[PDB]
Amino acid sequence: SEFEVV
Amino acid sequence: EKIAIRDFQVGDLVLIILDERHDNYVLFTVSPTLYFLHSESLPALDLKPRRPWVLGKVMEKEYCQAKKAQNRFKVPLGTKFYRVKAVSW
Repeated sequence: SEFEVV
Repeated sequence: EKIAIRDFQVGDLVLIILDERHDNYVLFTVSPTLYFLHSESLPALDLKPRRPWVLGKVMEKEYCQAKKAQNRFKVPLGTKFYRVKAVSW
């Protein structure tokens, strides 16, 4: 949950 | 032996360098956008989680946004960055 694909 | 330095594409020869500030390997670039080496690629390049740099070929790229201020990339909340899988050249 530190980052997500955009 | 000629390297790409921005706008990286699958197939590009790139220089992968240790970025101490962000505690990760990144692609060497003239852009302020960060291209982090995906952790999955460390074994293939004989790197560990030190060799200051290695040449590689870009195999895959994904565009990401930091959703948390505390993150593995040491980037501010909201930063957009890439994670790149690479293999040795």
